[PDB]
Amino acid sequence: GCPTHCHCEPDGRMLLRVDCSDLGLSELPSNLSVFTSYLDLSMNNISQLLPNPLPSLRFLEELRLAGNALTYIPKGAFTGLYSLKVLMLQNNQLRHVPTEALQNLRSLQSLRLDANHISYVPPSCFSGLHSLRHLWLDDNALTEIPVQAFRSLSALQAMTLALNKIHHIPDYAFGNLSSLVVLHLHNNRIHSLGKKCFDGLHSLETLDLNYNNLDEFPTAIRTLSNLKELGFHSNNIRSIPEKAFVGNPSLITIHFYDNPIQFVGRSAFQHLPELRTLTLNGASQITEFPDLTGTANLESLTLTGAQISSLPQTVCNQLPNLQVLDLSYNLLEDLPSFSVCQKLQKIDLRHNEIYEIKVDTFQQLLSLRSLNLAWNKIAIIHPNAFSTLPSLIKLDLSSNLLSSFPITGLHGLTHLKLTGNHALQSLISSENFPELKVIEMPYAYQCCAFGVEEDLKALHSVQCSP
Amino acid sequence: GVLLRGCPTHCHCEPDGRMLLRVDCSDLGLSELPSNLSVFTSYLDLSMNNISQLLPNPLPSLRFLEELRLAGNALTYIPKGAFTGLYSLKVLMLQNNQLRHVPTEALQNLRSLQSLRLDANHISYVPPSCFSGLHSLRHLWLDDNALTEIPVQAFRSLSALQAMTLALNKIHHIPDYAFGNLSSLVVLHLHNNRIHSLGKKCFDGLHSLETLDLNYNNLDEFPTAIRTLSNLKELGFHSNNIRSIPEKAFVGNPSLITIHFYDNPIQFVGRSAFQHLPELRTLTLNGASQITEFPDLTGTANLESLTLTGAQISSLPQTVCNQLPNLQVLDLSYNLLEDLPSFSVCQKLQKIDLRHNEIYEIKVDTFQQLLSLRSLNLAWNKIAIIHPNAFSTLPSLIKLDLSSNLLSSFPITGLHGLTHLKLTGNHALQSLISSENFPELKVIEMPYAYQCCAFGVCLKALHSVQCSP
Amino acid sequence: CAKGCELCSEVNGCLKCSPKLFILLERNDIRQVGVCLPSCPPGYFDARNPDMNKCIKCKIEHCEACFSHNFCTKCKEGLYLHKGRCYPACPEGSSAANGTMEC
Amino acid sequence: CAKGCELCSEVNGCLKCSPKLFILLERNDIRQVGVCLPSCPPGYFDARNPDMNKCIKCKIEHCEACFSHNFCTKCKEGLYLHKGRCYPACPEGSSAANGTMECS
Ligand SMILES: *[C@@H]1O[C@H](CO)[C@@H](O[C@@H]2O[C@H](CO)[C@@H](O)[C@H](O)[C@H]2NC(C)=O)[C@H](O)[C@H]1NC(C)=O
Ligand SMILES: *[C@@H]1O[C@H](CO)[C@@H](O[C@@H]2O[C@H](CO)[C@@H](O)[C@H](O)[C@H]2NC(C)=O)[C@H](O)[C@H]1NC(C)=O
Ligand SMILES: *[C@@H]1O[C@H](CO)[C@@H](O[C@@H]2O[C@H](CO)[C@@H](O)[C@H](O)[C@H]2NC(C)=O)[C@H](O)[C@H]1NC(C)=O
Ligand SMILES: *[C@@H]1O[C@H](CO)[C@@H](O)[C@H](O)[C@H]1NC(C)=O
Ligand SMILES: *[C@@H]1O[C@H](CO)[C@@H](O)[C@H](O)[C@H]1NC(C)=O
Repeated sequence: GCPTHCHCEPDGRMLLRVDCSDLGLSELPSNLSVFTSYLDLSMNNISQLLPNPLPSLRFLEELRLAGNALTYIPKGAFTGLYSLKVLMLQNNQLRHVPTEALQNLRSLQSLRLDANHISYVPPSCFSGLHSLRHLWLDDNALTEIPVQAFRSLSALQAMTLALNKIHHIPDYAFGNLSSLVVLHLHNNRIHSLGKKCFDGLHSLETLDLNYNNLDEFPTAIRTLSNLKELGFHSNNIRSIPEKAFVGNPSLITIHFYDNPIQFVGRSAFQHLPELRTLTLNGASQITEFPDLTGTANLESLTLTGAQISSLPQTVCNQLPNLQVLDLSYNLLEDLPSFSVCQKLQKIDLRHNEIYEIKVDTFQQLLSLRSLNLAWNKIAIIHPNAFSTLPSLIKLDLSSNLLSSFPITGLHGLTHLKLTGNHALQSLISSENFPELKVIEMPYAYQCCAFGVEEDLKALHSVQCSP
Repeated sequence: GVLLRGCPTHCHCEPDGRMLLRVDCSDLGLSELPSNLSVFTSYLDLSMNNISQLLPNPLPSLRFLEELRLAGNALTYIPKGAFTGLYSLKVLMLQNNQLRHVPTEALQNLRSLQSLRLDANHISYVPPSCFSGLHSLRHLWLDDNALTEIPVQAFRSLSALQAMTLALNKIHHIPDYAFGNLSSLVVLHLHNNRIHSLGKKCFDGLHSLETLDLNYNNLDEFPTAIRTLSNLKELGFHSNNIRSIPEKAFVGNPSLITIHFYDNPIQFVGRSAFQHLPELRTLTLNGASQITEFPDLTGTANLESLTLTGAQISSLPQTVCNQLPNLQVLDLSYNLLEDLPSFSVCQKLQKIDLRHNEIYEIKVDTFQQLLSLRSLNLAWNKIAIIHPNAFSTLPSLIKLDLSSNLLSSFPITGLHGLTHLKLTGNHALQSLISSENFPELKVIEMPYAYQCCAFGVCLKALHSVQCSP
Repeated sequence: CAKGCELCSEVNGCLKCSPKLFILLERNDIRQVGVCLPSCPPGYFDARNPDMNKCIKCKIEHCEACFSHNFCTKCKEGLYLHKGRCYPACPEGSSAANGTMEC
Repeated sequence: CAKGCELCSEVNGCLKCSPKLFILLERNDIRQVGVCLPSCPPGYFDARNPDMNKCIKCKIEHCEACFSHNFCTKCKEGLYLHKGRCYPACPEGSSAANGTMECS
């Protein structure tokens, strides 16, 4: 009972799954047997659907209509299909949602209308879709949000309105969609939003506002008390306000890069015990270290391009579980102990104004891997400063006006960088330093201390550079 | 053995320019010299021989002696006529002893002496003209001693001198005309002292001076006394405490070749400061926070390397490279550059570093005709658009760093054969790329791993290729 | 060239797909081959960007089809599907399983 | 350890010399060995710093002994010595060669 040139196979017994994709059809066949629970019509150059279509397939659970050139759909085209759980209509040429054709399909769960040329969503053309939980309106020509059409979708759980031309979100725009968990609005043109434009969705866990034209921080975020994952990167925001993310504990990932940020309130990242990573580059106006009360589960902290002059002496009380710390490009002179910040593996304090490295300044960091103190003004390093660092393998002390050098500890790293220390004239031996494979020395004669047409063989052992 | 001196016991000896005999009586743990030292001695090395007195019975009468060594011998003073008999002495060595002052007379009148070593002692006082009658002295070593002032008067009797070092001492001041008579002087070393102050005319004497070492000292301001040294070739005042280089600082010193002022807490440099030095090779300037405009380099076109970082330069003149041909390295990292000039005139450029700036666009002519260019770094910038033919005429290009930027695309025209490519930080850069277009690539860093993958990474004599998400 | 593919190379398969197709990269060990589908096969989710449309592997625990990262769409039969994420129990808020497992 | 050497290692020879000795680095092909002399052998000049006293090879063409880099002190016999650097000609400023070749 399966059409010609199509491939077909049984379902959960009896019912028959049909694949009539890219055969370059003109119209469907009526040769379609009933008992069809799956119909794939795709890329088959279909214009009309049709003068003589076929509902009467009360077993159809999933129909695909991708790649077929349509513009509109007959109001009773899907009437006979009561068991339709998933409909696919992407990559066509609809200039508006079918004015009726789609209302009342109580079994429909997943509806795809992406990659069309739609610019208008008729008020409640989705009426009576009480089982719809997935809506795709990607790559379309929308200009505003279908607030009214959405009002009839309290069933929705996942929606995308990405790659459109939406430029504003009015208050309660998604107001009745309280079952919604995932909202994607990326790659639009949103320049303005209301104080209460996300007030509806109580269940929302992730929110994508990326690649848009926002000029200010979305304060409408505050009502999203169960938000877990937030993105508004690649916008035009200029600052993050004090207590910005107070309304959203249990947040896990926040994403605001490619944003011309200048200042961030030190309170902004308070009370997010679920946050893992924080990154902040080029924040020129930041003068002090952020308060991280109620957020101890940070694994990574990077804050660069600012004017931080000093760190609290108890900075590492809120930073256990921290694994990388990057405070490059700041104005630090005096450093704290960092010992309490165990589980630390990478430290980057380059381009700062540190002048001294004491005994306790990096002691008891058994997991430390990479330490960079390059481009600083470090004149004195206590000889036993690196004594208790078993895991240390990479060390950058370039450009630092050093005159001597500690051999206690670090007795087997692998990357060593000392160029720029002119007073560093001292000599060193290869023993002390097994596992060294990359070195850079202020003077060549020091490099020499490490050894530095037919066949030939490279036998690469070790490097050095004057 | 047709002719064999005539040399003391346990010492080694060998002939000179015929007959005259060179003697090595160094480290024998001697106590005093022996007699029977034959004449015809043109070289006598007594060194590390733990001698106290020189002597109850010394030995002049060695009128053929060309060079005496007395290093490592524990001395305190020298008899006034110890060197009288030595008429042909051209070099005397007295370093590594314990003189607490220069022999008040013992060195006076030695008309043949050319080289005098008095370093590594504990001398702190130079008797007024203990150098009297030394019209052939051209090399003086007073290193590693305890001087506190310049022996002005004693130096006044040294118009013959050509090279002098007063390094590793405690001199903290140089008064005007301190070296006033040393007009034959070519090389002056004053490094590792404590010079905190010097006069406007402390170097007015030496007309012939070619190099000047003021390193590792305590200068708080720029030595303007330099102004009269019109024959200066090489200047060092690094590791001091200078905070700025004034406008027209090195005006008085054309034919300067190398200048050294690193490890100096510099803040500002006058834009004229480096004018009219056609012979300069390298210029380097880091952490000059207060510099807002590009230095003027009129009459200085022979720069081979130029680096100026850590400043507030907002923009470059459209004509920067008219003063900068022959440039090979350009490092203008850590500034506020947004708009870039053409660089075309800056040929022979081999490496360029413009990272951490605020550049937003790389136009067509921004790197045209740079045939010697190898490495180009534009990392940590805000480059969104790159003109498709921007890299079209760069035959030697092999390293390119575009990390941390605002790219979405990339020019494949030109550059179809580098070896280092760095694109991480470009988030919109989601496009795929092929192995073809890019042979010779061995090091890559990609915004997304699946792109790295297109180059295999999750004879063969070159090695294996790299990539990183 | 190939089917729905506007740029190919035998070394890498398809590199650029048709204006509105998804690129699928298949890891056949040490190699990666790209194809051009209109939907992504079970295990992957459809992702549309202005520059590139990729099928993306759905690293969600015990799941079959999914809407995106961190949101599953038809969890494994034998486990409960509650609002995107799938777990064995599930609310107890206003749900619990009935006939089919759709909390 | 060794002679006049306050820190040694068989692999590299001496690493730090006595308070007032010079370290001479000998390039015995792909390897480097340091010794401690009180004067640097012909071809090298004595260099004094607070941290380290180095013997420095005198990279001046056609020269024998030298005061430092860029200033020669006893030029190659057969060549003339005018103000540090050596020439075939030489000033003609107020010099020229006389009896011995030391461009007055
Ligand atoms: C591609 O789609 C077009 C519709 O635009 C099809 O055109 C019809 O073709 C039939 C013959 O198969 C004609 O009788 C109709 O008059 C055509 N209608 C229109 C509106 O053009 C076309 O057949 C399809 N071609 C392929 C190769 O699939
Ligand atoms: C928006 O959500 C739905 C409409 O989709 C409304 O829920 C109805 O609530 C009544 C009782 O309160 C139930 O009997 C209906 O079955 C529900 N309908 C659906 C489709 O779930 C809800 O009232 C609306 N909320 C507001 C504020 O208008
Ligand atoms: C140093 O003493 C030696 C003594 O040996 C003198 O050398 C010769 O000594 C032999 C006997 O050993 C005599 O036959 C020779 O006549 C000596 N030669 C001369 C030239 O006198 C040597 O002269 C003494 N030199 C000095 C400077 O006192
Ligand atoms: C000089 O050296 C000898 C051994 O060479 C030693 O016995 C003597 O004590 C030293 N002189 C002094 C002042 O100790
Ligand atoms: C330098 O000192 C000598 C003393 O020997 C004197 O004759 C000469 O005139 C002095 N030169 C100058 C320029 O004063």
